[PDB]
Amino acid sequence: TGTEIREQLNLGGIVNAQNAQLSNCSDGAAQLESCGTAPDLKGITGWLNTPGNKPIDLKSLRGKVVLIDFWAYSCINCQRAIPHVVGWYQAYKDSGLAVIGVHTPEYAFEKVPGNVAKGAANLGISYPIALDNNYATWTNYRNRYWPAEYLIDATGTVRHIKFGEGDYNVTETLVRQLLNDAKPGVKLPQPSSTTTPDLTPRAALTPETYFGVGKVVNYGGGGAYDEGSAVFDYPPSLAANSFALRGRWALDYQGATSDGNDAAIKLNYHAKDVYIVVGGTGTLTVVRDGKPATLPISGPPTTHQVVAGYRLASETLEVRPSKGLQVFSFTYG
Amino acid sequence: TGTEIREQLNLGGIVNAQNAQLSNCSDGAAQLESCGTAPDLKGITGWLNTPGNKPIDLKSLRGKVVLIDFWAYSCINCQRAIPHVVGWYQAYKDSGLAVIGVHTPEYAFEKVPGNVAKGAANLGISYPIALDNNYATWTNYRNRYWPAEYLIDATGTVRHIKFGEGDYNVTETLVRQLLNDAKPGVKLPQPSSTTTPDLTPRAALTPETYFGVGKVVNYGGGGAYDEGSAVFDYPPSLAANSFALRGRWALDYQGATSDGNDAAIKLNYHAKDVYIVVGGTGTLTVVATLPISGPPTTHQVVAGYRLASETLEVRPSKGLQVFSFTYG
Repeated sequence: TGTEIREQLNLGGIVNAQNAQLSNCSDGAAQLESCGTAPDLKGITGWLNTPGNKPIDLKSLRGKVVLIDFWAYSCINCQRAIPHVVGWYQAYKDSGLAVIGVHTPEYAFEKVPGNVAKGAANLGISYPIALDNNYATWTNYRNRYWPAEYLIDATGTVRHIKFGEGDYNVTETLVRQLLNDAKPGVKLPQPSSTTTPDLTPRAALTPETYFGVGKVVNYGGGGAYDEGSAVFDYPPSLAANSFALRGRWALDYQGATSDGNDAAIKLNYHAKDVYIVVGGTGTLTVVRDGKPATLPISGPPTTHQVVAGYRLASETLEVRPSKGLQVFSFTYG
Repeated sequence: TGTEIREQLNLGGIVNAQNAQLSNCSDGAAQLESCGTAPDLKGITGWLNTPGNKPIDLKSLRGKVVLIDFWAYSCINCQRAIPHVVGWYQAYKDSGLAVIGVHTPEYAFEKVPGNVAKGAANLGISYPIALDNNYATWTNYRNRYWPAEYLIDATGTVRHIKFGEGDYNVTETLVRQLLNDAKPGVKLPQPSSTTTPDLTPRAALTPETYFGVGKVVNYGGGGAYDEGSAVFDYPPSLAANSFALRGRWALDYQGATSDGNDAAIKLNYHAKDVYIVVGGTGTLTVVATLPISGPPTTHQVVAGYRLASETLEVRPSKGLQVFSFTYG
């Protein structure tokens, strides 16, 4: 619980000497604001896309505009947003913009450097990536969500903080301004938003559907939802925007593992697109509106799309994962 | 942590069969949305401003447009919001608007119907008040913030959900539409916003400053801040948007009770106005004297010319229980 002025930053964690002024910025403001020296990138466990994979200290980037992009490679929101950041990096890197993709993992499998690499590569990320496997940077920045952005001017001052997915032109407008502030008279190409479509969904999709025992919020099958292995069935009626389980499942704090050959997930969802975050090796059989699809699942746990709909609508879904597949979440678009 | 699309609802609690569709609305949309039958007002512990303080059942308000307004009387955001709500109610109660002020206490003292009644009166609230002392309605509605608003149409369907303070015209515009859908051709006065100013601060004030042990986030004093009594002193340097203690204090989950005669609080804030939420009887001295008595509530300790980074100190007499600093 809390109180809130609309458009206010709802900052995570606690204030320290480094990040005490962040709250002087509001959330995704259209004009530059001033909210303190950027906090250190603390406790980064590893770096990609830098020479020798050596760290970057923010102070080495004074004189440059710095964009801090919090992301996780299996987050569908981040996947939708990152082509914009890529866009910006490619348009402005030679004009004074530096970008650091702070990868703070949502799931334990996102801690694996190799998996982050493959993710960044799928997304065409060539800017420095800081692996924040211990949330040290996330905490120090008082972040609360994926995606999130902190825009730092040539002075090392945070001027713009944006939580959540969307409003790219607002941020890019400010990026262009700060690049001029750093180098007055700088000539910039047309905005990257010219050739990068905004594919942000209407913000009324089914909320992120966690299967983890400590994050689940829309398990609608009744009975307990505790960690360990048990047998489940679908309830007489499943609520909207909710899931139920059938067959035997092993639950834990990462997600729900298929522990039998009859295992199934029923999902009522409100979205255009639906993704499952699943790991392991095996087969996903998905049934929607009497139409079945079969997806081979293997390698790095990530998002696999299971519905490519025509519009935002309420629908029902069934997914049948072969034994040993581990389901982390449903996410939406 | 969690993932977010901008302007999505950040609903609290969990999904039950009564509120499952709430996430089908976004946060404060300018167009009418459709996100399910309004959930029951459940576990309401008492009622004010109804006949005989009897309960109101939402199903008996079908045919009317119904604004559910979550508030707490010591919440300064809510105090700024309520005159807009009061304004809507005065303007539209005879055109089909019902207004239910669900009072969910932010603190233990806000559980006292007396204290609530007193707060409502200072805010000129004449509409029904549902006392949500066990957070059952807050929960059933999956709310997360004071203030919050859920707008229900005459068929019982939530059509608008708005978290946080501001954008009054957006909501009122939808209220007017829903009144027309409930009673086509209905004639309405000019928007209440015409004569009720929007005094919403820039959304970059110092974050609400809790003193309760469980909710503190900006104690910049260093050292322990746990339950019990102890002696304190101002740290060598105080971080911005933070507070520091001095003298003796008893620290519970509700707040920081002033013990010794020499107790003081230093605060670096970023705001135009600063208010303290303090209980107990005695004297509050700010660096000016302000006598503190009766229902624990907000007291204004700073009324500034403009939004400023500044510092203040308050010296509360023994006994005074400080719950928070809030801002404007």
